[PDB]
Amino acid sequence: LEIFEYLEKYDYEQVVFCQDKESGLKAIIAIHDTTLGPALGGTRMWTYDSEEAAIEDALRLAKGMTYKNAAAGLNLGGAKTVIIGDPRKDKSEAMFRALGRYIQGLNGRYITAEDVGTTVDDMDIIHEETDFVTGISPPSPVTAYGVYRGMKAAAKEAVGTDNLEGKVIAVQGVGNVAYHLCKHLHAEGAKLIVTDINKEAVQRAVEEFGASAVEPNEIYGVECDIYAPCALGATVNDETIPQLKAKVIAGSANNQLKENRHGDIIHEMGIVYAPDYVINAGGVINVADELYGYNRERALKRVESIYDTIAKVIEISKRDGIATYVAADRLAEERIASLKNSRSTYLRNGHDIISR
Amino acid sequence: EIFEYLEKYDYEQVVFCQDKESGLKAIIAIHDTTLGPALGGTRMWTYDSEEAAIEDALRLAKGMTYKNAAAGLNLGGAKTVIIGDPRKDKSEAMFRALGRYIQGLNGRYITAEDVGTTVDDMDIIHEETDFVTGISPSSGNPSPVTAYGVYRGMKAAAKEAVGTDNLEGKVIAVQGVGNVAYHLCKHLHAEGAKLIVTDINKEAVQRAVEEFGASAVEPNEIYGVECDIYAPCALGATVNDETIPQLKAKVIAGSANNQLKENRHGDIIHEMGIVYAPDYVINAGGVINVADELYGYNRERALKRVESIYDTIAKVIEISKRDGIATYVAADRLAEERIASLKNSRSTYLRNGHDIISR
Ligand SMILES: NC(=O)c1ccc[n+]([C@@H]2O[C@H](COP(=O)([O-])OP(=O)(O)OC[C@H]3O[C@@H](n4cnc5c(N)ncnc54)[C@H](O)[C@@H]3O)[C@@H](O)[C@H]2O)c1
Ligand SMILES: NC(=O)c1ccc[n+]([C@@H]2O[C@H](COP(=O)([O-])OP(=O)(O)OC[C@H]3O[C@@H](n4cnc5c(N)ncnc54)[C@H](O)[C@@H]3O)[C@@H](O)[C@H]2O)c1
Repeated sequence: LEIFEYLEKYDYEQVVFCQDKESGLKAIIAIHDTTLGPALGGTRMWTYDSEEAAIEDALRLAKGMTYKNAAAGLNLGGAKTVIIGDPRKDKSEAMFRALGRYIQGLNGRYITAEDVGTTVDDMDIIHEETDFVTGISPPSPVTAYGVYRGMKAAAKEAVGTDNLEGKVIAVQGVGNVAYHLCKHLHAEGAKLIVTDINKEAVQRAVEEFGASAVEPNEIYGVECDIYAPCALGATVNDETIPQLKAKVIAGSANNQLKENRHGDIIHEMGIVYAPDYVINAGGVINVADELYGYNRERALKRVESIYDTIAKVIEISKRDGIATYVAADRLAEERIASLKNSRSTYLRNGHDIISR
Repeated sequence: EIFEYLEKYDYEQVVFCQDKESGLKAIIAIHDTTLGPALGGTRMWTYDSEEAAIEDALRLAKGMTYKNAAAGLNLGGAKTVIIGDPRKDKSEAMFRALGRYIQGLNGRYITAEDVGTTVDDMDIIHEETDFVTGISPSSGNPSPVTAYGVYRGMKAAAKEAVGTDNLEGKVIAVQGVGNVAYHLCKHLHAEGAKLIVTDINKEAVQRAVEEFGASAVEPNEIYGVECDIYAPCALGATVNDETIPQLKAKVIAGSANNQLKENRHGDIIHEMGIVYAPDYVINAGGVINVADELYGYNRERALKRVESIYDTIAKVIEISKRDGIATYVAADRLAEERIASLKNSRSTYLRNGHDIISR
């Protein structure tokens, strides 16, 4: 790969390759931006096609977080750690003890947490070497509650009222998040239509909150007024968009849009898309509140705020006549840049999340 | 395939650093921090391709690990490679940015000058961090020390091949009269030695002929000159299949890096009875100086660790017989043994532990 060219393109800050032989650790800490403060991003551990793909993923996801964290109104930049390995096989104490040290070797530029293929017990070993790590002491139900709120503000644009009574919701997946979402939804007298590749998981959902069950590859064309992807990404492509009955999309899934283009057209069909990385923010917003020093109430109230973040993204989608994801991209950028100026005053006793 | 190369020689980190406003593209390679903070200079050169820049970084860092170890420093191996034309691409912003990234490593990496970086460069880096050495406005020389470093290294080499550590009456082929080579000659001449000097700057040669009553040879010829010691103080890979059979001296000892063009050239020189003072043990003087800058500079103690080079070569010479292996291999093992020996002897717990950073 031609790394530095990619870095100078989106003005990434650092890509930190870490290797301990005794453990066999091969980790890439990508840091895109630290303007708002320490880069927060999880440790992903997956088996990769090739080293080139691992580096690509790292950078992709970090540049991601920069925007999630910005829009969620956190004081944190964008980063993500990718370990190359089979989480089922290649993990050790040494592995996480080593990475921990490398993370303290960055002295607060990077803060990690769990992602795909890392337990808490993992972070707990990392915690032995450093405090630049979160999600160890009291995340799916919060993410889910995050959507519950996000859905309402989305409903209020395309529906006129933030009430969900009479609205039909197609809930794709009954995963850890989706399950907890449903509870909250149908207990406001909306109508739930559920689907999943684990059919027993579906049955729990139909039985508990009176949903209709549908085959995985039907959920799009179901007569429904809102769509909630909580299983798979790139679920909003040329094949599913014309199948779609709903006038509102809002779910937990990442990369809901298969290409940038699909957002642009959905806008012009009158369909109101709550952008992925604004909604699922709930989970991050929680581990983020862990660092300031956890408070259950205040934590949830910044999660509750997702409503208003969507509402503002919705507003700008009209006020500028652009797809909701583009408004969201700009909401973040505007924040990052606005503070960059407003904070460029000197203090010798400066304050950040690390000064807890 | 980076990670494979890293896991091969158990490198620790490769830190890619980029600030767009300055255009900085820097690779801080860190091979080992066993003995403590990795010390290594910032090189700034124009590179064929990004692949070659990463390769260089790793090469040079893995280098320092061993130089620092053998020189008896409490420092690991690192090197920073900026991709750029030092003549064109430099800015305050560039070095202000890199400085921050270096403080972003909080004492794992300590930088200094190398090819394509001024002190004024380090002075801008110093604005952002103290993990940096060779600051002249504040302080080394540092060429004459490197040179004195060789003077001592050459003596122990002479005593092995030639029988006495005196250089009186010995003829010395000094390839290059650079800033180091000159000051080496200064010591040599004033110990009753005889110099055969060569250089692409013919005025630099004239200074040497005039000041040390020295002989001169055309650049191409310095190898086959009838002389007792060969001292490469200009270019590396000067000990290749071309020059080794041309070589009349029984001792090689100079300031130049990568004196051996390939590993094998060391192996054969051993069996010809030529006594090679290995590059990274002899020229250590310069590092050993900026290294003493951090503990807090002390002219006497600084030089006395440089003086020690005599004994480091002598030990490398000893092991070259006691195990029957080329002097560079003995040097590689001298370092390894030290790194590993201390790794054990220091694995006792202290909460109030002491390192060069706790000066
Ligand atoms: N957990 C969080 O905080 C969070 C935040 C960001 C990411 N996400 C996103 O949300 C999901 C993770 O939530 P989770 O951990 O609760 O879910 P999960 O991984 O526990 O469950 C996902 C469900 O998707 C179903 N599924 C897979 N393919 C399907 C298909 N083609 N059609 C229908 N169902 C299918 C599976 O059967 C499974 O039950 C992912 O899409 C992820 O990208 C969640
Ligand atoms: N200065 C130090 O502390 C130090 C320590 C480590 C590295 N070195 C080594 O020393 C070498 C130079 O030391 P310096 O910085 O004192 O020198 P310098 O750069 O000040 O001078 C180099 C000299 O080499 C001569 N030269 C170049 N190519 C030549 C050739 N083909 N034939 C003959 N002469 C030639 C030039 O005319 C010039 O006078 C470097 O190549 C490096 O390997 C020096």
